[PDB]
Amino acid sequence: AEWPRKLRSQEWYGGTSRDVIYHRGWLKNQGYPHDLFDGRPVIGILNTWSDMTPCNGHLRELAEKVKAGVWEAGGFPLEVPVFSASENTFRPTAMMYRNLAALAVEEAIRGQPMDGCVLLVGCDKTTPSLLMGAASCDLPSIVVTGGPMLNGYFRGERVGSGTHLWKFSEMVKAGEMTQAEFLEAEASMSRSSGTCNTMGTASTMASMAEALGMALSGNAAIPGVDSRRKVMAQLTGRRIVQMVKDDLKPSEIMTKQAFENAIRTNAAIGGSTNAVIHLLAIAGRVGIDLSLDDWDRCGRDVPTIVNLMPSGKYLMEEFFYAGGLPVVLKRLGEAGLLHKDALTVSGETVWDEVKDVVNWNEDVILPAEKALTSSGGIVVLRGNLAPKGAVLKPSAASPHLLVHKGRAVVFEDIDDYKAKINDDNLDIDENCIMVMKNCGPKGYPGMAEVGNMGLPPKVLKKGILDMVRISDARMSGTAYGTVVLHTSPEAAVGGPLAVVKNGDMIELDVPNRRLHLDISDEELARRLAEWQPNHDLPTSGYAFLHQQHVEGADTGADLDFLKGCRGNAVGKDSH
Amino acid sequence: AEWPRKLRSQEWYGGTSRDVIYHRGWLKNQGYPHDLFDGRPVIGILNTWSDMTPCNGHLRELAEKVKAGVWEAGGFPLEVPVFSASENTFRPTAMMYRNLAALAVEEAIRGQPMDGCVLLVGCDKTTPSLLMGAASCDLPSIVVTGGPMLNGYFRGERVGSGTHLWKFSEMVKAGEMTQAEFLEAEASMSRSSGTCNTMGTASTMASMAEALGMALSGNAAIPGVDSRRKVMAQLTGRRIVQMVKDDLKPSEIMTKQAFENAIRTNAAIGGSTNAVIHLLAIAGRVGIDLSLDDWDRCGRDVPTIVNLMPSGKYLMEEFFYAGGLPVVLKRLGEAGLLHKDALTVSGETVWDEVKDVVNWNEDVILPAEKALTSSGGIVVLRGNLAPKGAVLKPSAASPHLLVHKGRAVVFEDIDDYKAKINDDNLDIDENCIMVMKNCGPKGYPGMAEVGNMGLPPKVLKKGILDMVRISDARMSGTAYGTVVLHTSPEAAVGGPLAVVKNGDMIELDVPNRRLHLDISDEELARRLAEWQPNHDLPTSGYAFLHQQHVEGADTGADLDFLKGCRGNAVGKDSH
Amino acid sequence: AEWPRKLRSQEWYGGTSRDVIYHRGWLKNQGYPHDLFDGRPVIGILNTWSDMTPCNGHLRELAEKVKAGVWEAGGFPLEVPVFSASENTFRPTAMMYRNLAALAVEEAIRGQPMDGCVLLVGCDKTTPSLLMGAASCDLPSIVVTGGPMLNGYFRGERVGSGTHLWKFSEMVKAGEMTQAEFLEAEASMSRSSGTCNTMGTASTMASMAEALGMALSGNAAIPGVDSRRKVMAQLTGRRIVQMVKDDLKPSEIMTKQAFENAIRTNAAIGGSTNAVIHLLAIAGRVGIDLSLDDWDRCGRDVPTIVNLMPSGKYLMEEFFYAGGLPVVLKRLGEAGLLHKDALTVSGETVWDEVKDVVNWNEDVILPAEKALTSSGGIVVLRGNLAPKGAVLKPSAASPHLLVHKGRAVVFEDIDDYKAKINDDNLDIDENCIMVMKNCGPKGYPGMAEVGNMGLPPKVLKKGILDMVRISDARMSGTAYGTVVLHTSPEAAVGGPLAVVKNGDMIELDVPNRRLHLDISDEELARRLAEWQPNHDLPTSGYAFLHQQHVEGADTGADLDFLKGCRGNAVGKDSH
Repeated sequence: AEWPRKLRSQEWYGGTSRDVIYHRGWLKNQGYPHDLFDGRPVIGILNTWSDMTPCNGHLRELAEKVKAGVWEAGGFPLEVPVFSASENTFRPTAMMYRNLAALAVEEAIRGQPMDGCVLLVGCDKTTPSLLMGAASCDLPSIVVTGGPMLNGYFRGERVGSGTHLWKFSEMVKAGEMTQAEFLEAEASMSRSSGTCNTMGTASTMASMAEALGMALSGNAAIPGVDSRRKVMAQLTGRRIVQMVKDDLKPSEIMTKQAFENAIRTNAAIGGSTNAVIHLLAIAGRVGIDLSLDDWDRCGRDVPTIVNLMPSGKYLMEEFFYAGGLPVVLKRLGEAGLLHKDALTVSGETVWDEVKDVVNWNEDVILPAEKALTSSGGIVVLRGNLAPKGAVLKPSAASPHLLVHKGRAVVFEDIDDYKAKINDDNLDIDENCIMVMKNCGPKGYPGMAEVGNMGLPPKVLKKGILDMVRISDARMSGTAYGTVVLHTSPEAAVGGPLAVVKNGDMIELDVPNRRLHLDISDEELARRLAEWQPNHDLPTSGYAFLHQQHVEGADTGADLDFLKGCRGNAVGKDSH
Repeated sequence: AEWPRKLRSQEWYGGTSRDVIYHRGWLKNQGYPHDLFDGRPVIGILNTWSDMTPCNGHLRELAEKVKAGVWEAGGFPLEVPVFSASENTFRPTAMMYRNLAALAVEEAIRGQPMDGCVLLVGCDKTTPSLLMGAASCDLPSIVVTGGPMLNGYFRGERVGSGTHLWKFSEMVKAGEMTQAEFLEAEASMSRSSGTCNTMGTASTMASMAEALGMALSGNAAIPGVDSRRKVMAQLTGRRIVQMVKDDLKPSEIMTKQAFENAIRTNAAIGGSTNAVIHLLAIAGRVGIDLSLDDWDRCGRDVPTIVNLMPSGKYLMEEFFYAGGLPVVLKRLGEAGLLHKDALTVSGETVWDEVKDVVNWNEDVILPAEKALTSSGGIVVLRGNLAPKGAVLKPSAASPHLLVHKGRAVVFEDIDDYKAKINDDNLDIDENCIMVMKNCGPKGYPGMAEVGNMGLPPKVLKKGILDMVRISDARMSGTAYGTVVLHTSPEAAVGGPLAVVKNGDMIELDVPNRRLHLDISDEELARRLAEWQPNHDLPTSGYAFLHQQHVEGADTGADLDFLKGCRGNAVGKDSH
Repeated sequence: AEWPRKLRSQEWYGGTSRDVIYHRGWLKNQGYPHDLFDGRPVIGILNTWSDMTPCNGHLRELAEKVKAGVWEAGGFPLEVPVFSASENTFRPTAMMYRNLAALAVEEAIRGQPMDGCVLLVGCDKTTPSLLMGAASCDLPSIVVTGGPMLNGYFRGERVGSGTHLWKFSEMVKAGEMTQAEFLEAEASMSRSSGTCNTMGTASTMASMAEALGMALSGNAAIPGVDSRRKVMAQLTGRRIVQMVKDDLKPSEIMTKQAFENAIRTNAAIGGSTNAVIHLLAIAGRVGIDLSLDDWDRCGRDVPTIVNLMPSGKYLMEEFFYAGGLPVVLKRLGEAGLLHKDALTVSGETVWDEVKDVVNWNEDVILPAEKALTSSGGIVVLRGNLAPKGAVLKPSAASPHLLVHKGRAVVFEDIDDYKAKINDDNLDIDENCIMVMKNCGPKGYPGMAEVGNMGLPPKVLKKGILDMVRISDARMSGTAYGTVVLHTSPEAAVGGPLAVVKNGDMIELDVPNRRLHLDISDEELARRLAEWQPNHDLPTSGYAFLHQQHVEGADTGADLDFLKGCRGNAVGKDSH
């Protein structure tokens, strides 16, 4: 657009109206000079900091750096704290509140006088929610990631916050670790401010925001306690004042090329399984028809070149010294797998920003021939047990179980699981297939991170660490093993997964992308008619709003009345 | 109950197991000693501070005082920012987002491991929302009002925040003031951190939070920049620890009698018309049968003894030095208009706290004989034109217009107001009735503060600043005049207000509580079945959800699915 | 003593009377409840934080943890910023202002109503100064070291803060590196908040503060950005309350034995040559007869078992994960080189705290056989050239140059160095001795870090990075080489170092402790009585006061009128 011009904040603060004197003089009570209401870009800094949100604990001092950058560039920074959904404190799960934060963030952008937004994000659900709310207003926006934690060291051993949680949870069931060790290692597993140090959900979405071009280059892997995270914060504050002037909207950046670049960036790093839902949700808010097919198309024939847990061996620290994500984006461009013309928040193309970077560690960002998997893209398993969709993370999955077929052990609820697994009075062998239902959106409710079902000790005691597992739930970004997620439609909405009976047989074949229940179509309609809903239904509250209006994980698990871009039209005067 | 006991927080941080090590160890990365997770109460400090809400600017500093007060009593203080909506920024109105805040404040209390809540409020819409949320969970809660601003002096003369905005707006249209003299005062009205220095919407709801017992005694009047507000916050942090141990829930405090004292106290202080809605809406979250009839009942024959603007002369400073609210409540106990037995968050009763207080200024807290107005309680006007209800502020109205009967001059919407009222040609005089429609919870939308309609400049120049104004909207607590408000139900829902037309006559009676449109009920009932809404409604978003599940002023303008205390019952585990 | 009792703070805030109401009521304006002045200990939190001292940048955040730790133990925390001098900013040197800080830190403890002191230190000159001040008052005190930086990685290779600055400076003069490759590393060396990540001047003095017992156990090694530094600070705030009640003064802790463990521990860690001066200077403020002879005595035949730079290989991170200082002190107790009886601020003994600790990395905390150097204690070299003293760092020197004897090449002042050393023509080879004068406490002035003289580029290009360097100055704890330092007394005070001239030969012997200039004592004693200072001295200011009352390295470079504990005896009342 053409600068100078009248910005949307001048409806509040510009003029000599009675309503303007009401809005301007009220903000002046905080000690702002008169010329800050002259039309210069007002920048809202959306901070998800909270003491109940420890992966955002350092985000408050980062807001100070953003403000300085906005001051230097001639803007007007204002800090706006928003709903902070974190999976390490919320219950039943932080996922049921992701759209609530997206709803709250949206109304906090449209109703308050801000011309541009800085998204201070960090934890799992912080990044997508603020991207859902900001994309629905289409104001110039930019992302500042909090950063990962430092490497957890326990007795001279590298420990990943998240992956080593499950790994030690089995070594006490299989009989190789005292719960004291599982407790003495608690204080050393998480020892800095930031999110997980594995390629978990927060580390994945931090990379997704950069591959989408919504964050400055290199924002993904800078540790939260690193100095260059504070430099990134102040330079982001400088630029958002320009993005408001040049009118650089999320619609102009998050294009179909950007969403595709993110899907391929997800395979190269071993991205979390949750990156599918969140990218599908953000797409619906912008206007891009991203189908779940686009994940299995762009994800295939793309190797995982990043050697980080859970799929690998190192943590987010070594990923940053090797060069970070810009090295991964160059390696995609070197293989003809990158939209080199995708515009970024910097005004440059994604290629122009990463074409001249160096890989400082080939043991971390591996060469292509030494990748963890020749095609580690998240696969989609269309079939009859999951007609709408089902996903699997191949990089962490066992190679021989990807083609497997066994006897179904069934759990109706998570309490069914959490009662029979520990009981040594069940027919369960290493070649079985655990199946849980009623854990999707409406099921759990909210869809929880319980897809990584723990194996029984009688299987773990032998020395077996992976079994095929199917659920309509999710799992942590730090999880591993052969696990099928997003089994849509879920059980608690009338899906074939709800009528899975014990003893039955399931076929798993990743190559042809088929998860099939070898049962005649005639026996479905009789199974699918004696099914009566079982999940806990809420009578009122926000759970009622979620329940009646949440969509399916094959479409982003959004809220049906929230999908799309509503715009940032300045509302009518408050007086 | 029995202390010691296991609180709801220990469901997160209690003992061993994998889920707890994921919860406790993830929070330890913010530098917390091990013993803080033993079982001592975890106190969530809900802070509505925001750079965008300047009536709350000093609350970060207040939060650190509450933190110190929780460390001293052996607690665990944690700050959790919540959604902040204030009338001085949000558009179209901050009332449309009141339920959104109550929605988020509810779900942040239930999902997160807080044993007790501290409600850091200040602005107009922050006191009810955090009560509509904390009561819907009924967890131990306490209020720390931010504080009002200092008195604004303009050229040596006293000036009220907001009150002198509607007073200088009309003085400009009457030729008695220049817009340039209005601009010069813009920076001298609001000169400290806090809310309006009158008995406005934010000063009223701070008083109710004390007459309801939901805050400490002597809490609604201390200026936000006074040092004794920081003492109030630090001691309010000590009490909530013992409150959690003793399980001092809002249901044990906000009784029908606790509300009864507030409705009467709203008369004695000259409170706003928005305390009606907010007390009606808050009542549902506690499960109490409040009503517009309970307001007229308990409010009738109670005089306003506080001489603050807009009803009187002085500002909130003089009120504080005069003694504050403890004098006004003691004035109602020595007069037999107060339930002295009601319990407060302090562990003592209302009378036990307001017993030995002195009135250090009879010019401010006036005695019975010199009282401002005979019957100062907010009145409720039943009638054919408002069968669901309508309210009026008696202490600020003109006594010669309470029983007026004149021509009706109609404005279809707010745009039909702000286009004709400043025309030289308009069939309106000093005796006409100003009626405006489509300004309710579904019409504006959000029920805005546009009730105090500015008179025609041709009527102001004669020398009169009061005409009967009838609207279905709200108006600020700083507003004045013979304006009947909350005309439930609004126009776009088929209320009989929608059928009024130019030339008609309206009866207004206050001691009889009769708001009457005298036409043939035939002519009425025809216009009802013949009227149609204008269509053009939102098809998605929160503005869509509001248009569907919201209600009317007679109830509390709440969302229908949100009433009722849903309890602090933890859901199920996250993993 | 007997708790409860009246502490020195009650002389200010005790009881009634006019002086007290002036003291107590004047502090209440910051929002403090009444009961905090009853008698509970007032804890002054001396914070050396400054935007100018980046090795202390995170101390404000640390101060708030100490505050929380004092509120919990029923104390009264108050933050008092003090003078901060760090080598990375001050000119001509931060040592010239060390006594100035100790002067101000002393007078802020005596004059102000603090019962106990918390010493928030971090940078090089902040640990001794706040000990030289807190001991001169001998009020209950405790140390909270800020913490070292994270390991800096440059192109995948490890890099030491400061150590790789003297290593890349010489590699540039030897043609083995470019100044542009030196500039690129500037931002990858220091990337977190803290001091040098080597065993530098600030990491050494943090270790001494723990071997002296003046800090909690496991306090010198935690990285400043590690979460467990915030736990260390919060618990250090609880202890000082009980420390004040029990009257646990530094005189009861910093015994001759407590110093004796530190002097030996300085060997085991590979400590700096500046721990000598700072322990010598600190000793006077406690009233203990330390000496350069006590250093050679207790340091002789103690090996450096810590493999950190500049003496070894790794950085301070590996030291922390290896176990830290508790392993190094336990290694001296199981070897019979430690007074296990010494008391610490924890209420337990050194052995009681370092008893059950594990060495999680024998490659870092090396065993006796693989130890770095045989006798690693700092040596003291008596002789005709240095009758008052001279020190050497054995673990960093070249073993083939400890017994060198070659030609002396003299530089009159530092300007006479930085003008000839980079000339193609200079009569110096690999066997000459580099001697530089006028760089002591009165010569430079301030005794700067210029001992590690950069070799001539014509000698570096042969492939040798070590030549015998003799100077009366200091050098950083990150420095390396066969450099004899602290050549007391300096030149401008008539030390025999002032008479050395080109062509002369110097004997250096370390196992015999002989630094010898072999000329006719006639030729010596003549040059003494014939030499004159250059005049041109300051005529006013603090640089004048320094030139008069300062001393030499053999004593502690203190101001003469400053030695001795003057007690916490309150003066007389202010009114």
